[PDB]
Amino acid sequence: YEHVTVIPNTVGVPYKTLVNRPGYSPMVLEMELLSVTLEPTLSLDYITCEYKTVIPSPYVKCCGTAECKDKSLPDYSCKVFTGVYPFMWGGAYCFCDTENTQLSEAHVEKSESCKTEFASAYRAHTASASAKLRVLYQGNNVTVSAYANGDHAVTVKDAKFIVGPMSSAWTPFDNKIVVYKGDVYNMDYPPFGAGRPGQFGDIQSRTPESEDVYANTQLVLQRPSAGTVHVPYSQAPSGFKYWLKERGASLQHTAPFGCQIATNPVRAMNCAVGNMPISIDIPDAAFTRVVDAPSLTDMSCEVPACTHSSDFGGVAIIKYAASKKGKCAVHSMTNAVTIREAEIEVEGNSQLQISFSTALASAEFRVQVCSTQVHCAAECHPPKDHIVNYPASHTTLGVQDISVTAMSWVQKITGGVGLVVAVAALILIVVLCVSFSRH
Amino acid sequence: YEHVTVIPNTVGVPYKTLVNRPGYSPMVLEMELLSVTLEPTLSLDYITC
Ligand SMILES: *[C@H]1O[C@H](CO[C@@H]2O[C@@H](C)[C@@H](O)[C@@H](O)[C@@H]2O)[C@@H](O[C@@H]2O[C@H](CO)[C@@H](O[C@@H]3O[C@H](CO)[C@@H](O)[C@H](O)[C@@H]3O)[C@H](O)[C@H]2NC(C)=O)[C@H](O)[C@H]1NC(C)=O
Repeated sequence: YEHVTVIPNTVGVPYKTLVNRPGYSPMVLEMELLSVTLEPTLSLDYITCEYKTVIPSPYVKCCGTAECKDKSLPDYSCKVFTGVYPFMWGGAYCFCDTENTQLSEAHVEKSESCKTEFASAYRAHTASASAKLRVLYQGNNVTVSAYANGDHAVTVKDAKFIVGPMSSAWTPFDNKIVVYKGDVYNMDYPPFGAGRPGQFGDIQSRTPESEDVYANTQLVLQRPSAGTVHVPYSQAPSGFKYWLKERGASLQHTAPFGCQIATNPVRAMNCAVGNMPISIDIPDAAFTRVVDAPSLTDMSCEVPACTHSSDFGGVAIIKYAASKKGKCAVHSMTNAVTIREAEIEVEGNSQLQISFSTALASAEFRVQVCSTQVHCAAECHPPKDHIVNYPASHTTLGVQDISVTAMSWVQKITGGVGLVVAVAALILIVVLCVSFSRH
Repeated sequence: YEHVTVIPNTVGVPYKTLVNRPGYSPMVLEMELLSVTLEPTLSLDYITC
């Protein structure tokens, strides 16, 4: 028997689905998502890291003039400064006083740290969805790990589980992401080869080990101070270091829908988005015939207490007369009320206790136990606590669900006015009919 | 659960208050004043003898 149901993509919240195969006793499966992972396919555009500026010992050409040469190094700059009169600890370096030039050159290289400290600029593509589901089957809860793509069926305990596709293609990751370590950021990083000084991407390489380096640091060489051999320059500070200080919050802290973000691989986990279709192939051996199953009669329901606490704050006691010893599935006939127990044991004439959770001030629901339905009703109180550390076990209330006492007041007032109108309408109709008749 | 009730200041007479907390069986507490003391703050003016 192939059973197809849809559950919310909320993780850590169990949902009950009723399996109804005609001729067989109803069965209830409890399914809970333990983990949902969206893993984007990534393509690396480039690596951003701190740059180092390399400045070879300056060449001082004494009693003559130096010349520049053009090199292909990533951000090479070279200039000749005339009129230099450098001194060393032991005195003047050059014999000539004015016929002396200094050849200063510099270039930018990726630092030695770029193999460890770097940020990777990735392009994100359609994610592969995966999920871990806990299913309570035949009284035994089995963990199923499968891809949420409507394919890649996984069979456990001779039952085939197909999960997905996801009802939503939403992902916390944009087309362009940057990964530093455990922190993933959504930013429109610049094109490769088009980085800007002082900003993220000022120095770029395709891979950490690549020798192909782009750099735009505005490395302008300046004239040395008199009497010295130092090589001054004006260069924008690494945009990587600036970025590290100005990163802001990562997606782990900013993502919508409570998504958890992790790296290695990049993952979005437990996003409360949309829902997940599930199809279960249940073997015939898993079903008990209606004639073989216990049958209940003379059922009645009472509710000693109810609080709409969102934590199974209601308890119902149901009296029954069982035809024989055995087990019965239990299912709520309304979304308004969620019952914690999926199955109970029934023995002769006795009573069963089940817990339930509802948002309703007045709990009006029907409970089906192995094909026999009993109507339950209760007045539910509000909780005293304002805040809890767990998601509601029940669904939303809606406008259609109002307390019985309030409903009575609404009908009394509505009927009161409606009756006055009906009377006034009748009076006018009678007068019009009489006025019409007379001529 | 905070329960607020009021009893007479009469001493030696037990009073019963019902603590009705929905979801739990009703609890009844019996309270009796054994002693009530009003101790005035005094400032000595003088001694007569
Ligand atoms: C199969 O397992 C599920 C889930 O239980 C979780 O996973 C297990 C492998 C263990 O690691 C558990 O520790 C873990 O919670 C069972 O459902 C859950 O069972 C636990 C108890 O094992 C319930 O928690 C208890 O709740 C009572 C309430 O009064 C507390 O007093 C206890 O201290 C404890 O917290 C938990 O509520 C329940 N889940 C739900 C939604 O009710 C499941 O019963 C089990 N099935 C079988 C056949 O083993």
